[PDB]
Amino acid sequence: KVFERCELARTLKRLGMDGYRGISLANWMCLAKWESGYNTRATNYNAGDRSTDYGIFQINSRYWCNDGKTPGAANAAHLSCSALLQDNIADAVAAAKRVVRDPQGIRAWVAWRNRCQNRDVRQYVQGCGV
Repeated sequence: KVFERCELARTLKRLGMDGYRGISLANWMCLAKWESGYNTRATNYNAGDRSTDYGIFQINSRYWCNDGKTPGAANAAHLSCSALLQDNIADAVAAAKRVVRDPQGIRAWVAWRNRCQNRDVRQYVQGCGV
């Protein structure tokens, strides 16, 4: 599923993402936009380390979900990576919450530093009613 901007904003709010571990809704929106373009079936293979990023938040198979083919992998969020490719993003949200529970926080995603950090991110939730 490819979410529309405000539709995603409201969904994330309903799922308790606004202010989770000090992370504003606008930041989570900025993250989803650059990671997948709000696309829940997005997948990206990392040839260099043989891991794959899954779903709307591009969650990595080496630490957060299990896909069986990732060398020396772990499953911190305790989920099959398959769960992160559904249209319903509840499992992807629970996984993202788990990721930011580690000290790095939202900084765990390099895309967030490059495109979101220290920027005006209001534009991502403007007009959505959240």
